[PDB]
Amino acid sequence: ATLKDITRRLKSIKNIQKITKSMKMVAAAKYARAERELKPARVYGVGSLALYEKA
Amino acid sequence: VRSSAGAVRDAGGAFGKREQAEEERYFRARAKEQLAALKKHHENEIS
Amino acid sequence: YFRDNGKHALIIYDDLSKQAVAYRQMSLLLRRPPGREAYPGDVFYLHSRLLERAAKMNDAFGGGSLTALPVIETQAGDVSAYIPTNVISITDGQIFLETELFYKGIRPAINVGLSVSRVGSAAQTRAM
Repeated sequence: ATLKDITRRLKSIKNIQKITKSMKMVAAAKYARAERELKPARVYGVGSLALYEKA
Repeated sequence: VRSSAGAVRDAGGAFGKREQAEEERYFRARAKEQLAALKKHHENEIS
Repeated sequence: YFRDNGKHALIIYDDLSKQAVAYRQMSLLLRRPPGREAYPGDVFYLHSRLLERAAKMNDAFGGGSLTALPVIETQAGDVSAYIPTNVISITDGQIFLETELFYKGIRPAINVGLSVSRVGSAAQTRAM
């Protein structure tokens, strides 16, 4: 394309990359919290399933 | 060469149209809801 | 001649982007200095003086008319080029044909989003 087409496309992709990096960071934080909260719920749910696999 | 705010919709590529539609559908839905509420308020305030 | 004798005419230049090239060749072989993209300086004039003859005479001058439908050819949709922009700023309306619409099945490819016509309301039958 022409120079302006390339410039606009490059700016758009740079914005997209910035946004995806930020979202990766947010998702990583939420993941850490989710694992932390998943351990106790893991034991709780496994216990609740105990009966059916035992009987 | 840098990047600036509101550039995804300046390029007008696929992401620009995708974003425009993602905005328009949502705000059409909310406009419909608000119009329904406005009609309800109109009827309830006649008396 | 037709528009001056009370009749109506339609003229279709096809293309004007090749008249521009022929004019550039002439001007370069007469040794006149080139301009932008090597086109002479008088490349807007070339077309403006030509498309300004498509008039709509009043009833005192016969009432005849001469419509014009110049055809331009862009390069990969670069409407921003030199001759395309000149002729776009010369003409009244536009009819943008796009290859992405041609292959998507929309034929004629007229891009109704960008196509314009200053007359618009006027020059349209009441039913239409």
